[PDB]
Amino acid sequence: TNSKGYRRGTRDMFSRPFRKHGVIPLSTYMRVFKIGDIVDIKGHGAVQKGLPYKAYHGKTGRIFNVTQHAVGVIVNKRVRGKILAKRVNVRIEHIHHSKCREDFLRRVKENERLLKEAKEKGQWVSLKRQPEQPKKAHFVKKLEEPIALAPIPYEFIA
Amino acid sequence: FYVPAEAKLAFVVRIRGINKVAPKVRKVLQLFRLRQINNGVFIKLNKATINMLRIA
Amino acid sequence: MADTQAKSTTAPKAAKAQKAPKAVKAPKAEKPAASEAKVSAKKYKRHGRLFAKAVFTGYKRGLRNQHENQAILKIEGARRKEHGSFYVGKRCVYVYKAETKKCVPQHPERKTRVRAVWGKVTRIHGNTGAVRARFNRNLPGHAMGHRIRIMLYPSRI
Amino acid sequence: GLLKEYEVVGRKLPSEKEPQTPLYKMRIFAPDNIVAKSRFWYFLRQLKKFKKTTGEIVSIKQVYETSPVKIKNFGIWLRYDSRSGTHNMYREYRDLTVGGAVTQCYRDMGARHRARAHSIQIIKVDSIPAAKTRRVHVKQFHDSKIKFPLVQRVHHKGNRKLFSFRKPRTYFQ
Amino acid sequence: EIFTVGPNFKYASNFLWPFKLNTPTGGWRKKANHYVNGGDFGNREDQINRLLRKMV
Amino acid sequence: NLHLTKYRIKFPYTAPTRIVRKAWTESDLKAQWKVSPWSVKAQNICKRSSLND
RNA sequence: UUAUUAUAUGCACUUGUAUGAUUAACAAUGCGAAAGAUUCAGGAUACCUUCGGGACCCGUCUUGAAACACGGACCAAGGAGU
RNA sequence: GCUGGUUCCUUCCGAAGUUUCCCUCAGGAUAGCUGGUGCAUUUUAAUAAAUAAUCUUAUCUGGUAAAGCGAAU
RNA sequence: AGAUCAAGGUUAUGAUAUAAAUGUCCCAGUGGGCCACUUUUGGUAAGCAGAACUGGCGCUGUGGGAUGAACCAAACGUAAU
RNA sequence: ACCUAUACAUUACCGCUAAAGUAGAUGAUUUAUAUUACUUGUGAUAUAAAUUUUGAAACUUUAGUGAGUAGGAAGGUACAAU
Repeated sequence: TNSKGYRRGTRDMFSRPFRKHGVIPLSTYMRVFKIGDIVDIKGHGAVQKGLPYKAYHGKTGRIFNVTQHAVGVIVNKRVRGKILAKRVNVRIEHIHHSKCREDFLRRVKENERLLKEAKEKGQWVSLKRQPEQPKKAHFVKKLEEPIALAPIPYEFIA
Repeated sequence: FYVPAEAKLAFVVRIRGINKVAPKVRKVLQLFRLRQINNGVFIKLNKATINMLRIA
Repeated sequence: MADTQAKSTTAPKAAKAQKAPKAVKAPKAEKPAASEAKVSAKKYKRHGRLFAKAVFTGYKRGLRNQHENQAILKIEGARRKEHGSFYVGKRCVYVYKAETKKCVPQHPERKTRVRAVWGKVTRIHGNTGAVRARFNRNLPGHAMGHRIRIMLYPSRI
Repeated sequence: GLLKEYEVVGRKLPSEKEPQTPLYKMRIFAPDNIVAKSRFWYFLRQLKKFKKTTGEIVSIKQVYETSPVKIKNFGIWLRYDSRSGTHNMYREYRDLTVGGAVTQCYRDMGARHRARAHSIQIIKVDSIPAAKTRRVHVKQFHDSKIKFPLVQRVHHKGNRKLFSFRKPRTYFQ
Repeated sequence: EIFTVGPNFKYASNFLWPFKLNTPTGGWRKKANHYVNGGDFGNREDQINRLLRKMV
Repeated sequence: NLHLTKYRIKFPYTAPTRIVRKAWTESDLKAQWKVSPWSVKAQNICKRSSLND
């Protein structure tokens, strides 16, 4: 009859997944985050002074706090419906980077350079993003082994 | 073996009502401007509209 | 092989004739070498002189509506949908008797005992020859089994 | 449909780690030229890895049975699935063409076994010459010549006059 | 800029209002399922022309 | 779909049409067809067709 | 070279093509007849007469009333948002 | 906080049956939905290089099937 | 981190926008619900209860399984085809 | 091959929502004609004729569009006395 309160429902979430227990790495005690370096909020089991509570874990956010050994985030969570902002304070080793910006920054500097090579011939930019297309119309020699090549099933009886 | 070209330029005509429609197929279908029965528009095909076209 | 069938049955336009577009006969003839022209026989029944008789069978009835602005007919000559399409576009007229006169004979003579609403058939409906039909007013409702008529007007060949 | 015949080859799109994929082929009898295009995937998903869309369907080819005027009979192997007794199966039906020899075979398999079309895979079609048909309801027709006064009609019943006058007296000998 | 597909296409069919196709006489054959078992809606892609000769 | 006549003409059961084209003229059916006394009755599709006015 | 097309038709006129939700020449049928008054369509105005389908008999609380759920015999005047 | 009745016509729009709190559990406040009242403005408002919503592209996110006992428990 | 100069393509995924954008009255109501598919506890169970995610019924006529608030077609200005 | 829905389409029509147009009429406007400046030919003058009104809360025109109790605002009518 309960959630209500403060750490219930942490079966596979809040601990350490397999073969990573014990002493923390020291890479994540080194990282640096400016204002606007978009970052994630996730779970941990090796700094037991601080957590993001039962709903947040698995969400990412902006950073507008720079402090002693903490990070204060903006994050969106579902109320019904007034989806608000929330300011959560947390010690740093709960937190991983976004890599979702980390494709986009090399989407920038290619476009500053591929326009820069375009600045000698003019046409054309072609600088937006497009997924795969309907391709072509080949003609295909066998070339490699003419047809039939006939796999027809018969397998049930066992 | 000469393949034909697999094509762009589809054309999409609604078939079924306004009602008894699935949850997130209500926003996709207002996102092609098919609303009434037997209305149609065209698309520019790629993968990025197939998995909009598949969810209707 | 079927290319002469794009040719040989234009001999009806050569036996009518108009511009004579075929020399091979297709004659339905009594000759042993003349075994063609392919009639979709049989039927042999007239119902076509004038007021060719066709009794009436209720409105274009839904199961649970009416749509009484139209009406549906039973055309006693016809029995397949190639028959009845010759009853496109004819009028449809039905007489039924009543008491008084109340009108002088001026457009061509009428002592006025007969009274008749009017109309016009359109299209073939039933896969055997029942052919629905619209009237001037509405087919007065008690006629389902009255002997209404179809006159030849207008007609062609 | 009348179950026309298509042969069909798949592609497995040409990914650079191994270009020129081996392009396997089926033999599909199908109600339509539009529907074998997504039946070939059902046969192909029994053997290779190959899922749509990681492969293309290079040319379906309608093939035009060669000897229609002759009356050559065929056997078909068969995989029916009834209620739970999915099996192997061998039959034959004596037909004119191969394309008529699969409509009839469906519409016997749906006729005595109920065997819907979602449980039949035409695994093989062989042109049997003679002398190996087991099939007692067929090979009694091998016996040319035959007297055969099985006098039938359409029994068009009867015809036009729904109140006739002339007593329709079938046998007429 | 539609039948040949080009780079002005995206503005070349928001320019059309959706049509008002009538209803295809002969009918719809079943309207039950996807094309490749029963037959109607879906990946039909080539027999759309026998529809639009009727439906429009 | 068909009714039968009464004139059996010999052929091999795997005959091409050309010997049937040969033998049908040899079996003089086209002579004796229109003399069959109730294929005189066949002439109501060959004369009583359309029975002009 | 061979095909091809539009541009090189002003001047008045014409019941005249098409254009402003592109329907209209003809023909018949008839006198708004001093007052009087025939003709053609319409017309359940609210009946009665004749047939085809429809169809539970009205408030209301409730998920649900045709209710084998409560209130209603009929009518005129009075009555509840100040 | 419980039942009965709460009287003229059309046009427009069109819900609730939930969370909390309460000697409340047949009721009320509360947000919720709705309706009204305008008001500020987009080359997304008047003779796009800016937005807000679904898929794509990319990037993180969970232990439920399916498994798994020739690992723990 | 801030203010301020210097260089800068066509603004950077698709498809739309029946128009988007907000402050009051806290505005009348309503705070008892029902069902089918999957997913599913309680119980042997039921046209019972107890729910999460949708669609619908209450608010809704309707054409169709004679019948039936939900079933499946389709969501209802007056008219002919 | 046919079968029927108040659904789908097209023509009318109703109301509703949206968009858009119209006010120097002691003018505007054609139709003719006299003349003319004459610029071949386009314009101004003069005569003759006729069309030209609305609670701009009007009027024209255009597209789309219409279910509904619980409930809120919209103009409309009865029965009053001042």
